[PDB]
Amino acid sequence: SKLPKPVQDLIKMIFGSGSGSGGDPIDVNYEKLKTDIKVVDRDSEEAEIIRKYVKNTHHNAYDLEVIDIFKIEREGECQRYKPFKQLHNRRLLWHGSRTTNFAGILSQGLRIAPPEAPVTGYMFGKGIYFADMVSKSANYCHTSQGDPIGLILLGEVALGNMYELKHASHISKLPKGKHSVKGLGKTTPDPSANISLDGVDVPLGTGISSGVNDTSLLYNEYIVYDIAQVNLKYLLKLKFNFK
Ligand SMILES: O=C(c1cc(Cc2n[nH]c(=O)c3ccccc23)ccc1F)N1CCN(C(=O)C2CC2)CC1
Repeated sequence: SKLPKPVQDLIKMIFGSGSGSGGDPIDVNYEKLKTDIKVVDRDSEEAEIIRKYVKNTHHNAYDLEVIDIFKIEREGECQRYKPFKQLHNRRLLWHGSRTTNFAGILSQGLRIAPPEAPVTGYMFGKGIYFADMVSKSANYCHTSQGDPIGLILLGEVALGNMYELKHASHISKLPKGKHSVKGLGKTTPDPSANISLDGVDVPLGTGISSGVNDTSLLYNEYIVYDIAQVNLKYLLKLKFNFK
């Protein structure tokens, strides 16, 4: 395998041996992801922006520490995103998931739960859910004290005109001219620190009080209902440091 070590370690992490796992070399599993993966240089400004994003948008439970930052390009996704690439309000947002899902997530992308599934466990319907604060997303890694390494995505999400809710709707259907849902949290990143890569907003202000009174959520949530509104950009490998 010519692939860089961090990339090889990641491949190992999300496929894992044992059973029908004594088999399949690194490069074959990599090609299986239908994804280009490059290591973001630790010294890059890209890396600095991302570490600031992690550091600032994070209390109690565990301590997050970045180990590796990967730039990812899933086959065909950028071309799929073109419909929404010139739609106002695009943000770089977090998506955590458990490691065992990342093989599927990288090869198939993030997907909309099938229409037949029941509506419980979908606070804002069957969509793709993001956060503007890593701590929120990082709980969905379900990482343990025993294996305290986790994977979180950063995706460019084309939110457009948001539909702003303080409570669960449980439906996947938006009013006319709304393209996404913003779950309104108590805490929000400080807008005076938000910067703009590309024309994509990176909300890396330190968490402050949002002023929103009557609400269930500690943190904002963002939900889109069309896979073409998501363009995955980075994958972070994170050390969780517990108590
Ligand atoms: O985004 C979600 C999702 C995530 C969650 C949990 C969650 N997980 N991760 C987060 O970063 C996050 C942030 C804010 C709010 C919720 C989350 C709940 C309901 C959901 F439908 N997906 C459902 C599971 N996904 C799939 O691709 C499966 C195949 C259908 C990815 C898309």
